[PDB]
Amino acid sequence: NPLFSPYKMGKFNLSHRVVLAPMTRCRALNNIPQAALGEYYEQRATAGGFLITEGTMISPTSAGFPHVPGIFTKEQVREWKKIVDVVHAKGAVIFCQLWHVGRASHEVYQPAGAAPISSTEKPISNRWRILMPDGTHGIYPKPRAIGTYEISQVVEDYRRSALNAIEAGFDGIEIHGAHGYLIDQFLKDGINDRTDEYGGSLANRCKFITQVVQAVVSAIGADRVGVRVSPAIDHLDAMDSNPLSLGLAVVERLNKIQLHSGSKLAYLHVTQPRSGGSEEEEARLMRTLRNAYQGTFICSGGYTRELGIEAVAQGDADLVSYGRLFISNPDLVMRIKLNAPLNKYNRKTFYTQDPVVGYTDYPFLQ
Ligand SMILES: NC(=O)C1=CN([C@@H]2O[C@H](COP(=O)(O)OP(=O)(O)OC[C@H]3O[C@@H](n4cnc5c(N)ncnc54)[C@H](OP(=O)(O)O)[C@@H]3O)[C@@H](O)[C@H]2O)CCC1
Ligand SMILES: Cc1cc2nc3c(=O)[nH]c(=O)nc-3n(C[C@H](O)[C@H](O)[C@H](O)COP(=O)(O)O)c2cc1C
Repeated sequence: NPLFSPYKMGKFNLSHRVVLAPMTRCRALNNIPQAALGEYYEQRATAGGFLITEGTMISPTSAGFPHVPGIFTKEQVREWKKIVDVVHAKGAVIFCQLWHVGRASHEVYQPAGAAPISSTEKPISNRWRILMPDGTHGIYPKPRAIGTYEISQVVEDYRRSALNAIEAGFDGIEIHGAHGYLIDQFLKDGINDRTDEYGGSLANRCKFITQVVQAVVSAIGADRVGVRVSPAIDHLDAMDSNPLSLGLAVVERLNKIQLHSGSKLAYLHVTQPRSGGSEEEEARLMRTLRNAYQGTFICSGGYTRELGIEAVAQGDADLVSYGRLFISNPDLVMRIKLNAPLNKYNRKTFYTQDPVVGYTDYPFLQ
């Protein structure tokens, strides 16, 4: 089983290649990590396994989901530390995902009901609705297009949050630049139409992610920094006219940062759209991005035991991250090793607030 051969990612020697994909679950009430998160991440931690936490706020204006944890207050750091200590006690590596939703928010998630921020003033289309704290679905409001001073301050929020994550004991951080959130709202030409230096050309639309990655690398080092993108995913109207060229342009900048900083990033994390008879074309795009990047490649999206085994066997990726199957299988790593049948997941309790129901009450193997 190639999924259980050792792999060295950064300065961390991993015992296997099954990775916990970052997953918002909305159990961190009042944006403070709760003890339920400690139990939840401990259930899934293994000796030498790599975990990525749910998306974590970098500022009071970065949230777009109810009760998502933060890492911008000292109170959040101290609560985050107890969860990291329990995960490390099992011998696992854990990264905190820094997540700014940009325009994918609502006045109920913003201080003083202010408009969310983005690269443009174009709102998300009415085909998509935002989950509200009461379980209903609302309309995405018109975002506010930030200037370059505010851009450098958001970059400052990323750098400040990365240090807070290291202060809490995290092994590193992942930059969430996918799924149509803030960083993706600058990358994709379907959204970014600015006439300044952050929009227009392909290189200009890559400036924001470059400066964010440059800031966290300068603060904590490239070996503790991962980057997640999804150029081929149109989630929340995140459509680019050339997903391959966008991904390649992003990869070339990650390489350039590695050459300049003299160290390699932790990894490149890419999620594919899946979704038919287009499996060969979607696999070619992911392999093209992998072959272009000098470093570790993590593939994500609709992966199974057999699909993940083949991903490492043919060299399409070095690590494979699992999302929904890890929700319903806390011992998913052990189940993949023994080829034991997996349990189904309940979508209704993905985003609920109960600290046990649909969160930590999925049984292990008997
Ligand atoms: N912070 C983030 O980065 C976020 C990432 N997210 C991604 O944005 C999208 C929004 O997801 P969602 O929670 O609003 O529901 P979604 O995954 O899009 O699909 C809803 C329904 O379509 C079903 N569906 C049938 N095909 C499929 C198929 N290829 N794939 C994802 N579902 C499928 C799917 O079946 P499953 O429950 O997954 O078995 C479900 O019934 C997803 O791609 C998700 O990966 C979740 C929200 C947080
Ligand atoms: C409920 C839910 C929450 C998610 N939250 C995040 C998130 O916070 N950050 C992120 O980068 N991806 C998030 N994702 C996407 C997954 O990390 C990953 O891209 C995808 O689920 C992998 O596909 P799979 O579930 O079929 O393995 C989420 C997915 C789901 C279903």
